[PDB]
Amino acid sequence: MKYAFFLGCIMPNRYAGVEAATRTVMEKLGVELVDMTGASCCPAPGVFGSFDQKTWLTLAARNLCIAEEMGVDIVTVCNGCYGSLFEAAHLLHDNKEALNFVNEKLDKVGKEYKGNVKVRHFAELIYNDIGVDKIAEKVERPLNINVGVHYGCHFLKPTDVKHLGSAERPVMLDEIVEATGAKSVPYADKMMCCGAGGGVRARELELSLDMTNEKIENMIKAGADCTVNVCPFCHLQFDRGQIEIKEKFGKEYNFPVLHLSQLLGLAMGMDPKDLALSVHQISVDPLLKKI
Amino acid sequence: MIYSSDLNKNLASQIIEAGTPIPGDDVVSSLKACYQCGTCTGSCPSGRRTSYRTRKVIRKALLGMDDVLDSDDIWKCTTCYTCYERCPRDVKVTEIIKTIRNLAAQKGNMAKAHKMTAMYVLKYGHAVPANKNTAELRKSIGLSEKAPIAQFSEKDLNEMNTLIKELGFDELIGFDWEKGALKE
Amino acid sequence: GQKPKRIAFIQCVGSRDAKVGNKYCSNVCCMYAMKNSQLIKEKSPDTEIDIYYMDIRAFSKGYEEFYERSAKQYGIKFMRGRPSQVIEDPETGNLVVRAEDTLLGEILEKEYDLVVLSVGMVPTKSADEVQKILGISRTPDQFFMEAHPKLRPVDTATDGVYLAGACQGPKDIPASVAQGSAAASRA
Amino acid sequence: EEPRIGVYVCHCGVNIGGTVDCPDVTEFAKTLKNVVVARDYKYMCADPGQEMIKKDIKEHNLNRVVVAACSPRLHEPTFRRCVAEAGLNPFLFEFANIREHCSWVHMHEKEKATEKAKDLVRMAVAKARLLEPLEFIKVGVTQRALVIGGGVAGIQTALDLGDMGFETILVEKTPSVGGRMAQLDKTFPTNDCSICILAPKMVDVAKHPNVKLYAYSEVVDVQGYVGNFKVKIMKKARYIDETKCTGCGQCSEVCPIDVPNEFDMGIGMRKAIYKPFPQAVPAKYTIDKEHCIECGLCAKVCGPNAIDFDQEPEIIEAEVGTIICAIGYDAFDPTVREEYGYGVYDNVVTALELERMINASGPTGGKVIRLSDGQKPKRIAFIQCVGSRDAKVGNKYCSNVCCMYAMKNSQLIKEKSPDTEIDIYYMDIRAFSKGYEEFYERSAKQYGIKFMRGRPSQVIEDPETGNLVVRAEDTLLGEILEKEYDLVVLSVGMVPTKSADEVQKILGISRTPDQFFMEAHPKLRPVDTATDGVYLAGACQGPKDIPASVAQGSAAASRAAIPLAKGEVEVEPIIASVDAEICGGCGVCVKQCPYGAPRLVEKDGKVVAEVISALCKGCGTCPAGCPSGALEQDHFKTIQLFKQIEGMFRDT
Amino acid sequence: EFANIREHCSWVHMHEKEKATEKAKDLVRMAVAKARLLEPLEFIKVGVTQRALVIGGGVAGIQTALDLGDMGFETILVEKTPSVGGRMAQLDKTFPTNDCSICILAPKMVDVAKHPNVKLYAYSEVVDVQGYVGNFKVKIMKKARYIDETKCTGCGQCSEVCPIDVPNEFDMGIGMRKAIYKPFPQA
Amino acid sequence: PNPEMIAEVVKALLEGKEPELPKKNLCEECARKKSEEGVAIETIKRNYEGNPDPEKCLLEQGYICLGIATREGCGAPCPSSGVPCSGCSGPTDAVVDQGAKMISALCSDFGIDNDRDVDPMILPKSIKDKIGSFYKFTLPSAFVPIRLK
Amino acid sequence: EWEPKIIGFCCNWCTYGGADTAGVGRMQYPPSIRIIRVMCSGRIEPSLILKAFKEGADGVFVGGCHLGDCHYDSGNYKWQRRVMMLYELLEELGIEKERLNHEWISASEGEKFQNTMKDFYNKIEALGPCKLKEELDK
Ligand SMILES: Cc1cc2nc3c(=O)[nH]c(=O)nc-3n(C[C@H](O)[C@H](O)[C@H](O)COP(=O)(O)OP(=O)(O)OC[C@H]3O[C@@H](n4cnc5c(N)ncnc54)[C@H](O)[C@@H]3O)c2cc1C
Ligand SMILES: Cc1cc2nc3c(=O)[nH]c(=O)nc-3n(C[C@H](O)[C@H](O)[C@H](O)COP(=O)(O)OP(=O)(O)OC[C@H]3O[C@@H](n4cnc5c(N)ncnc54)[C@H](O)[C@@H]3O)c2cc1C
Ligand code: SF4
Ligand code: SF4
Ligand code: SF4
Ligand code: SF4
Ligand code: SF4
Ligand code: SF4
Ligand code: SF4
Ligand code: SF4
Ligand code: SF4
Ligand code: SF4
Ligand code: SF4
Ligand code: SF4
Ligand code: FES
Ligand SMILES: [Fe+3]
Repeated sequence: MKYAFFLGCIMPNRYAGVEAATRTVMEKLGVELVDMTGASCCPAPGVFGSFDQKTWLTLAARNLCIAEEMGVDIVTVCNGCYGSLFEAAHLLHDNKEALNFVNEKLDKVGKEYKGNVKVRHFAELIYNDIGVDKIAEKVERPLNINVGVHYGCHFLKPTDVKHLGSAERPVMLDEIVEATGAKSVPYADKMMCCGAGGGVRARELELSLDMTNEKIENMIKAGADCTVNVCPFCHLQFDRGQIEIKEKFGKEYNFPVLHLSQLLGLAMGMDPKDLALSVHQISVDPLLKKI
Repeated sequence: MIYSSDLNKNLASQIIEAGTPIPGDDVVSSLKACYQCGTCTGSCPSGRRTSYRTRKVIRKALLGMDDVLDSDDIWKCTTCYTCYERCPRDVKVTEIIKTIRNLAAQKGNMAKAHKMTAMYVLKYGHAVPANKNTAELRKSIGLSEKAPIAQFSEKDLNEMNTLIKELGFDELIGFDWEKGALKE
Repeated sequence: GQKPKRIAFIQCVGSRDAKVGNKYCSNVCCMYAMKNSQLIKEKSPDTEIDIYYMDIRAFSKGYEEFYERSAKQYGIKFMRGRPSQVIEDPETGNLVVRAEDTLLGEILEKEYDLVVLSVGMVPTKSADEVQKILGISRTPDQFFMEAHPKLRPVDTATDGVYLAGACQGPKDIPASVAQGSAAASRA
Repeated sequence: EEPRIGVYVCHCGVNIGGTVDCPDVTEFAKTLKNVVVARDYKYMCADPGQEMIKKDIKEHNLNRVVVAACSPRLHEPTFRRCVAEAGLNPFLFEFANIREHCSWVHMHEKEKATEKAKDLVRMAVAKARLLEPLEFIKVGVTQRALVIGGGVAGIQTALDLGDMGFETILVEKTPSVGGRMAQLDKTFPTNDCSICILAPKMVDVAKHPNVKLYAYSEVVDVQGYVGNFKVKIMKKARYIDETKCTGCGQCSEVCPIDVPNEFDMGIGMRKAIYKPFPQAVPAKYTIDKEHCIECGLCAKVCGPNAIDFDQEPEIIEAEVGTIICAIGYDAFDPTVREEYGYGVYDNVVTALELERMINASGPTGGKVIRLSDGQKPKRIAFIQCVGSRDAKVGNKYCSNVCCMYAMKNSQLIKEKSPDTEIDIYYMDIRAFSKGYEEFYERSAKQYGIKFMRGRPSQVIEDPETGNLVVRAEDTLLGEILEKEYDLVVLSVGMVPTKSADEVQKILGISRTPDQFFMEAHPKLRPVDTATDGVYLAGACQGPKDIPASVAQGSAAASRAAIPLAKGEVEVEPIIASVDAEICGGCGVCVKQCPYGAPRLVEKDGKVVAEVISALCKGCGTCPAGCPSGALEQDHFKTIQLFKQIEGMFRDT
Repeated sequence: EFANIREHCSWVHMHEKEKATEKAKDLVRMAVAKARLLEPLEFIKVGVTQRALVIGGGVAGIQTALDLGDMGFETILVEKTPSVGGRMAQLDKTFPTNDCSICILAPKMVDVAKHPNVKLYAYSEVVDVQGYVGNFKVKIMKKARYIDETKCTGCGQCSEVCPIDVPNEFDMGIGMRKAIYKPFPQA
Repeated sequence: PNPEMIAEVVKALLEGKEPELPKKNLCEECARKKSEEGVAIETIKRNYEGNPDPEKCLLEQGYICLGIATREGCGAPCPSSGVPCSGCSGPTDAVVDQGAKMISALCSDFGIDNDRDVDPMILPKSIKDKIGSFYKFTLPSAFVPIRLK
Repeated sequence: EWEPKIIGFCCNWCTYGGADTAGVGRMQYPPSIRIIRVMCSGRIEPSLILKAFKEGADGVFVGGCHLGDCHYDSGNYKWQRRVMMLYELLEELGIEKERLNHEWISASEGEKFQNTMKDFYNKIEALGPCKLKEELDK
């Protein structure tokens, strides 16, 4: 499998350990990740989609064009970037008026989207094209710990275009984390939002933290040792938000946060130093002792 | 007391035009199918800790209450798509909120942090750009010091600046190219 | 003699109202109000139409679909709130509808060029004479009384005397046509 | 004879005239060959317009009339009668749709719509010239009716027809008649027992001298046409001798195998040998061979020696003139609305399950109890519009009865347990008929039933207690509610019955967008179907209550009695026929007809095809497939259609 | 002998069970008391005149007479106003199909007017009904139009001269007709 | 045209009589046996595929035989000789476009015994030369008598 | 300066009703098409479509009942086998496959008809005029 690896913003420029973790994990599964040179912000639909829809799609198509020129499909480890580029691609295929508008703008930079790009979220790529069986075959260090699985919202929703099954009762991530020897603990309002999306983290911080706190409390009550997400935005909200909850409300949890690639990396015997858990706001050391 | 003079009758149509052709005429015209059932509000995680009521946004849009564009409430939606998934009338709620926010942005109702985010993508092609600590972390992790992204590619940064100017996004956020910063 | 640019339909006028003695639903008013709103929009798309209602009763085949259509296709607006009063501007002839938008918990005072009252159904004036000639009874709604609401919907307690249509109770055309056919079978 | 045509252009007030330049179309019409008269008029279907054609037919000795106006689907019969009254054969008349198909869809392109109208008139005139005079076919009507479905609707049709003196056959799928009404405890708005109205009717129908009831039977084949249907009924094996059976049920006490009772919606347990419900008609027992172990214990207690395991199903051949479809409906399955948790949470039930729970003769002995612990619920929530008015499940229609049965069962629960708190989560309360609004007023003022305007978002079960929480917005307060309940009732909508697919294929009827059967015309032919001699009655035609279903049953009996009373009906002659001088018997046409009308035969020593006129419905498939051109559908001949195609571009 | 203990007892004494039970006992005793002296009576078999009477010429009445006439039964249709059609004839279009009301009703009005088994009496009223099921004797008053029915062309040139303006009932009091008139064009 | 037909036509004209051509299609003259139940085509074969039965109609055997859409008079020498009719006599008087009617007939009966489920793409995928299969002798008289370039 | 000439063939039970419903609903669509009414789409055969191109059709449209909903049970199944061969025959004759359009539209589906007419008109307008009649008139 050959895929243009879209990086986004937060993973390559903040939680870089997620990038390193993905590169090796995907190489171990037999996926050739080729550099999508010059790729920009997806752009984040929370700000751009909310500010100007035409700007969101045009810039997203510009990124889609990079992979199209490369003659390959895209893979991403961020729900935000997945949602942004996937919804953009679907719209350019289903809506000709939108495609015509965008290509009239892309002509000014010498580009033209032709609809051959498929956008994939690495978790569903692992689930539908590689297989969960392959994850277990590569497990060097079984992670026998409880995980509070956070699917995020832009992963399976909107279902009408994603077609990744149920958004109410999914198994996809649970089966992928359980393949590392872990246990996906069932918790209250599991499919609820972390609170960071749609520009809420930036404009309405306390409101975002209230939702994140509810999710952490529910996971801790379910007996989770940590939380696993598939979204650098969810990652930042759960990680950096725990400091904010402490600084504002006064509630402390020290609940380890991991991105699925980091969890799969540990499982595949990677050095925790290479996963960059040190740059996390909440120490992952308590979880590292449990594994 | 809401009088006809306090209402903007064309607000629904105005939201639809802002959504044509992206996300689409059929998508945003779906607000006209709303029968005020409340399923969207009941499904809203944000609505459980605030005064935000998803159904009222759509009601205000149909009634013509312009203040919805000046409201902080429309900005409390996280785009979780739950309402979008459960609406029995096929209203594309999440997309309508985003399109209403477009009209809000045009009126000047944009948070400074959001404009900053937009300015970072305009200036460095990225919402969360690389700093000195990024280079040092990436180096110690075994990754290329600078990711193969638009931030370090002038060709790509210039391409984006051309599209941004053509889309008028720079004027929308109030960015001055000469000064290299935002206004107000 | 001028064409109205703004129109308000007031639902349940003379129905579901104890003050006028009609505590029943007239069955067809929600539908004909939405229908005529569509016809006005086809003839004049720029016309703004608001329907003041309590419940939209689009209960039969294609009715809910017709209701969905009025709003999505024709842009007919609906306000859930039974109006309190209508006030005329003696200078223009324009009317103001006072009502609470119950779905917002706020009072509206919108101006209109024409107000349409969705009047209910009542027995025809001659019903009194026809009752005395046939020897049939009336139900609380003043319409003619059927032998049994379910065991015999078109028969009357008077043998050889049957009913068909709106004289038996408020109903639409197909329901009336069905009763006409039913009465023919029973008779 | 040379065509003499009269072209009439309608303005339809301004519906046509406002977009199409009708006077200009009329002028253009006169430039076409054979057009002797051409006139434009405000309303052609009005008395003046019809008299104008009738007068011109006589005064200008016309033999073809073309009406350029609305759709033949609306006024073809009107103009057919109009010309026939003047002596012109109705099949020498041709309709040109310049309203629905032109003026109403090209309002902002008047010039092009006028040009299009001219071409449509020319296309019509082109076909008109080659039209031929045709005569309707007269067929006899077998004095017998067939009612499929033994619910309140079908029973009503069978009773009225039998009371009129017509031999009627009533086929019922399950072992007893009564339908879903039999499953209800009480019925709104009178709060009568379902049995009050239904049982006497079941009794009457079973012993009616003009009605032959075939319970536990299914129609497996229907062939023929109006007045001449040949039907096959499969009398399924009960494995008990009905004439010998007493219906005492000593056998039910002895049977050791337990089967979930379908009548109780899986909330009851029946035996292999059973009677659907205590008031079942025929009051006879049935053996489910799918679960019977053949121990023969039931046979030891049966006095009349009725049990016979060697019973074989009997195929009955019957001839009927008319058929009434009254197969009813099925309750929507709410498992799909995953947020409400039906099939996951024990205390979430459908209203039909509740009916069986609240019915005295039900599995719980008329006691409303939680299926998780058997305890009576102190707090109940009804969720309206479940499986209706919802695009996500594909049911964008109102199921009509859910608002009323929810309020009725709430009244019933309050009478049995006044301390029970009941909340109804709704969008619109549809209490639209006689005494309904009054029933709604009563539920709140007399019984204290509460109403919440808010379609719930989700139901959440407490795994430890089994209690449910309903998440919904009280839209009348602009606040989110999260009330706890002991039992949640889902007011499930109506969907077509499972067998509807099999019945549709057997009768050759269509379905409306809601998947229920399609009536000929909503407003004027509410119980007829486009298929002559086939009618509908009850819920299979669309969601409705008992008052309406009984009325439809009576209506269907009237409509179905018209051909029977006349004893003769006519059929359209737009049928296929073979030109024997051209047919060389290639055999391509035979298998194309789904009614088997085209058949190969020996004529004057050679093989040629011959259509059995009565079996042809007039589709035009086999003439279209005929490679010799010997087969033609009158009124849609290849040459007639060829000229129509030429007409769009030039005059023929 | 019937003893009514539901509508007359259990349904009206729900909160007084002991007294309802006592009342039911007395009603049973009252019935038993009359039952003892009841006598066997022979139901009177009476013939049925093969003719039906439909009062009201709207879509419901028209449907009943058409079905009955189509079944071969002599039917009489009495209509109060000068024309059949009812309120449906006053409508413009009909929901949920938005069909033209008169455009689909006129063919049925025509069918009824020329039906070989239906005798239409327009501008007439039933003034007396005597008898019982199967043997009704009915009196129909064929109101005077004051215009020769047979010599009436229906052109409408005598109305111009009339100096008396009467509000048109068909137009709900908006329009103005003359003493000499016609209800509607498709009448 | 057969020599006898030429003589018949010329003779009639010399006598002053109007010449009349045969009207039926070829199966009348063909000596091959047809199924009483009607024609049903399961598969389509090119003339070299398989070994054809000498008694059964070649069209029911899967070969594109134009006899069904071809005027009689020749005596059907081709099917009698073991090869399908190529439609050399042209269409009957009631058929303008022979090829179009032949395609209609062929598509109609293809998989008629499995009418509702048969794949409608088997036939176009199987016939690799449609014009040459249905317009050998009549392309110029067809509704579309040329190929657009 | 040029407007497509499109001919249509619609069955009386569904598409003809679908087309009427678009009109009842005032669903505007381009005025290129001219519809011919047949009782069933099963009546439609190759010669009717080829005759239309001969006459100068830029586009040919055919509308019948949804597969399984034919008023005559299986008339449309025959037409479906006929149209698939016809698409390929047209390519062999140099006529773009796109110039032929067949759809399944029920009587209630007025919006689908409106959109099918809109989409087909745009398709043919983009292809330009079919130059068959001009080639034959030489
Ligand atoms: C929970 C609930 C509560 C309700 N409460 C009320 C109420 O209080 N009052 C009210 O008026 N209405 C009520 N209704 C509506 C009411 O159920 C219907 O109006 C009524 O059952 C209509 O009867 P039917 O004859 O039309 O169809 P059905 O009752 O469904 O009867 C259909 C009959 O046909 C038979 N059948 C099916 N397929 C075949 C076949 N292939 N061959 C032969 N026979 C076949 C069936 O076995 C059945 O006997 C309620 C509905 C529900 C779901
Ligand atoms: C504003 C409005 C809009 C509506 N729109 C629609 C719609 O869009 N679609 C729809 O389906 N339904 C509609 N309805 C309902 C519809 O009007 C009725 O269903 C219909 O009129 C009922 O027909 P009917 O024959 O039962 O009664 P009517 O139509 O009123 O006919 C009764 C007839 O009997 C005659 N008559 C009266 N008294 C006597 C007497 N003593 N002797 C002899 N004859 C007598 C009358 O003159 C009249 O001709 C509407 C109703 C209203 C008020
Ligand atoms: S869920 Fe849909 S119909 Fe209901 S209030 Fe929200 S947008 Fe309107
Ligand atoms: S998408 Fe927005 S409005 Fe809708 S439920 Fe989520 S946060 Fe609420
Ligand atoms: S049908 Fe509608 S407007 Fe009429 S009485 Fe009922 S709720 Fe009121
Ligand atoms: S003939 Fe048709 S188009 Fe003309 S007035 Fe009558 S309904 Fe209208
Ligand atoms: S024991 Fe025999 S007679 Fe009695 S109910 Fe059972 S089968 Fe019938
Ligand atoms: S033989 Fe069959 S019916 Fe009789 S008791 Fe046994 S299982 Fe039951
Ligand atoms: S009758 Fe009531 S509960 Fe049922 S679908 Fe209609 S609005 Fe909903
Ligand atoms: S398809 Fe035509 S030529 Fe062949 S047998 Fe039938 S009628 Fe005769
Ligand atoms: S035209 Fe249709 S219904 Fe008539 S015989 Fe041929 S295939 Fe059968
Ligand atoms: S002038 Fe008046 S009264 Fe005389 S025939 Fe004409 S309409 Fe009748
Ligand atoms: S082989 Fe050809 S000519 Fe002979 S019967 Fe068959 S199709 Fe007809
Ligand atoms: S190819 Fe010619 S000679 Fe041979 S059978 Fe056919 S028409 Fe006759
Ligand atoms: S009737 Fe529409 S396709 Fe056969
Ligand atoms: Fe008309």
